[PDB]
Amino acid sequence: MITLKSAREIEAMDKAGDFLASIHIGLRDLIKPGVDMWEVEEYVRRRCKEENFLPLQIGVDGAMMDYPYATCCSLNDEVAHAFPRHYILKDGDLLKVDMVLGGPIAKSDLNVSKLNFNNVEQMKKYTQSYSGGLADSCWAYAVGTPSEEVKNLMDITKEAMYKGIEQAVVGNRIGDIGAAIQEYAESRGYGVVRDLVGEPMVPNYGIAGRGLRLREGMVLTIEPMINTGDWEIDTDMKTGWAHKTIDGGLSCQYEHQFVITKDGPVILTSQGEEGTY
Amino acid sequence: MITLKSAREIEAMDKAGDFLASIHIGLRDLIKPGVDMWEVEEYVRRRCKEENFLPLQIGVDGAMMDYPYATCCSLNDEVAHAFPRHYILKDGDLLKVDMVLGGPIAKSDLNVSKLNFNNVEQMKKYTQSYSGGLADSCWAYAVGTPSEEVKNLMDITKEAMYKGIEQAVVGNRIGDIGAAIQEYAESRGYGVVRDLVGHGVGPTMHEEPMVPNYGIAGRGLRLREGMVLTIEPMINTGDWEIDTDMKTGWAHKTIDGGLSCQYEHQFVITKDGPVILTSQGEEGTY
Repeated sequence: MITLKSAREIEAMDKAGDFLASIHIGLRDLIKPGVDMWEVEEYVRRRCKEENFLPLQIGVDGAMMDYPYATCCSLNDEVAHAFPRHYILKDGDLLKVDMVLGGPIAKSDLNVSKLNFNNVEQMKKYTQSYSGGLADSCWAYAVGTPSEEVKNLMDITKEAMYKGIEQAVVGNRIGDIGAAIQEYAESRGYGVVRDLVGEPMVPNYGIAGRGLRLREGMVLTIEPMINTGDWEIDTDMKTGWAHKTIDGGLSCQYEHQFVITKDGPVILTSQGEEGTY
Repeated sequence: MITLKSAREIEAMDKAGDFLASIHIGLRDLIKPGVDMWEVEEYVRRRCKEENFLPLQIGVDGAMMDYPYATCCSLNDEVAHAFPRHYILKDGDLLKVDMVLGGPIAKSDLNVSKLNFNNVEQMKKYTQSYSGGLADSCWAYAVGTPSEEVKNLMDITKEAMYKGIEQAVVGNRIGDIGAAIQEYAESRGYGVVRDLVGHGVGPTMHEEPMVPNYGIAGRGLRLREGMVLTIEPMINTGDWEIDTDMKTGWAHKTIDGGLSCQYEHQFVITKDGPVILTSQGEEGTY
């Protein structure tokens, strides 16, 4: 939804962005060679129960089925929306952890959840009835030590993302972002995903000076999906969720949420110093 | 903005779409071989004056320059946002006419405006101010008798769009629409454009939502009753890649020199299904 947010709904979000940010920070100490990808789900699982946040990915619809996990764990050639699973990570692996968390909410009647060991394992929609403030935010991680293949892939996806941001300046068109993102990644061989066309969201591609003019108070998210070479994407036939690349290439993806603001864009989902993680 | 609406707010658009449709029908007679394309503008200009309807595309902001015309007269291998101009229409040319018009609007000083002469050649930005309700809708035209290559191009886009509409039923997602649009055209090795959704087409516009003509059958807003959306497939023979004019910064053109075509409607998400707000007949027939 495009219509602007009042400063409290903004504040709301930075605090969920605070939280989100911290899971990502806990994750560094955990995404390593030999560990069961599944520890990722459990960590967010665990940390949601401790500080009373909702994993709002649990219960969302699908042609096939609703989304079972709190987390999406897209590994390597998996682009996005893959599941977390029993899998021992490897040195060299590239792993992406998207999630959307809502809170922090207190506790009370059949309205305000205590939210502990209700069965995160099962198909309850307190979730689709929204938890006030939230944040999607995917962040990528090289498990162990990465090929140059990877290191490079990741840097571009990253700077690409932050270059989009750079253009998120008041009095300017969304066109000017996707444009920017497009150019950067695309001017190095890397192909950008289009088939997912990314609460509102900006696409990673477009003709510059050719979109919605940006206002103060809009909160947007930038979610670059870049591939080695080629950009076409599958949709898991069996679950209608996971997306792998088509040419076998790798895909990376970084993602924040910001506010348009005289003085320029301001990030809510920041894990500290930008470009240093 | 991608929210819901009012009930009379819906109304305004149908009434504002009643008018744009009428133009489009008017044009059927107009668009013959031997006719100067510029007529399409002057005509539209003309009818915009006779009822108070502002042509909102004039003054919409842009880089190299603001859009200066009531219409876009895209032509053959031009896919979108090309100017009307003096071109004398060869038999077999494929011409796509896009417009945005707001109103109708009553008259006078500080209570609703008069519109005979603003000089429609000026820096006339009343246009950039919610000018009541309105309607965007491109439509495609064959000048004279159209090749087989063209006949199909026009027919496949026309249908693909209506196939999109079919999906716009309360409780589907936007994905479902764009997917099925994508599929239909792509199944005859037609190309579908992606490089521009102006995501929300605030280009040649102000604010209104835009479903994209490609996607996955999940990845978008589940669509509730009361949403009003436009839909507009640019299709190409062959390549979906697109120019953008360097001199003026508007006109988009197929990369390989193929032909492109575009149709467009808007509609409300009612609970009978979707009710098309910009109709100029019974559907499939025009």
